[PDB]
Amino acid sequence: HHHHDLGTENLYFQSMEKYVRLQKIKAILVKSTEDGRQYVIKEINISRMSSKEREESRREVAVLANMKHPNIVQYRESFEENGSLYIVMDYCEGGDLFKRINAQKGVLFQEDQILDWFVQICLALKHVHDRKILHRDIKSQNIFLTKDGTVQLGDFGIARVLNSTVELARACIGTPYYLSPEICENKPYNNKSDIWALGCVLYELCTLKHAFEAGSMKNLVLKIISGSFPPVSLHYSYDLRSLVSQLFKRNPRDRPSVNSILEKGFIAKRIEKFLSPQLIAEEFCLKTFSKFG
Ligand SMILES: [Cl-]
Ligand SMILES: [Cl-]
Ligand SMILES: [Cl-]
Ligand SMILES: [Cl-]
Repeated sequence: HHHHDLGTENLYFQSMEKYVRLQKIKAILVKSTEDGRQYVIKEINISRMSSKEREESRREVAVLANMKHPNIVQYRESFEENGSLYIVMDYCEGGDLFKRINAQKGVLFQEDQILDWFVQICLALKHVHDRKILHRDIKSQNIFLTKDGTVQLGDFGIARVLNSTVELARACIGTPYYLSPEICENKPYNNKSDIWALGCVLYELCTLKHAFEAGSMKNLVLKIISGSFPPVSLHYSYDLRSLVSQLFKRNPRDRPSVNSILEKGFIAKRIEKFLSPQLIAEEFCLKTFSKFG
């Protein structure tokens, strides 16, 4: 300490467990030196964050760390060292829904299979949205299958608030296919922007393709705003086709809430396959949250 700051590196840990890097997949597949079990670690740089970016990152990790649901990838722990934050998540051995969709090689899924997966995604999102939390990454690449076939929404991507410009930017660089009309017009990100993205995923499960595609980023934006997409096979029920259309309403407030999706009979009847009576009572009836504290 003789300057023109030593001791300002963040050190945080909760356990002695050590992880060996296996492969990049800012995500790394690792193996525990304790018992060889595999996990995914997401590395986030912290040293070059402003004071505000750090307080928000902290608040996001705390939310990640407290999320527990059978259809959300289980957080294990986090640690900080060497100017980075590392978040340790369970590894879903079945891989992501994006690969599962391509594995079909054009063979449409059975409607029962679609809806059994979809209900699980909805249960996950209900849990997140009930707490007034957004999820910036409802995408097939971020929904996974466990070894026993359970669908899990990736925990990474939950957010306490989102900037419409930043999300638009992230999309022009990463994946643009889940952009909602409002984000395309630089209007505020909201819970129904998540519902749009959920719709894109359902559409992918119904058709094996993205709903909105175009030869340029600027024209993809215009096609999303127009709300015009190739219809789902009429082989699927009117209930399912009807839902798809509701999820792609242009005005966010015209899209159904996730509660509203789950109360639809053809979906409601499946919930008991995935939640116990106690969790159903807690999730749907008893535990209430509000934008008032
Ligand atoms: Cl199938
Ligand atoms: Cl995750
Ligand atoms: Cl609206
Ligand atoms: Cl909602």
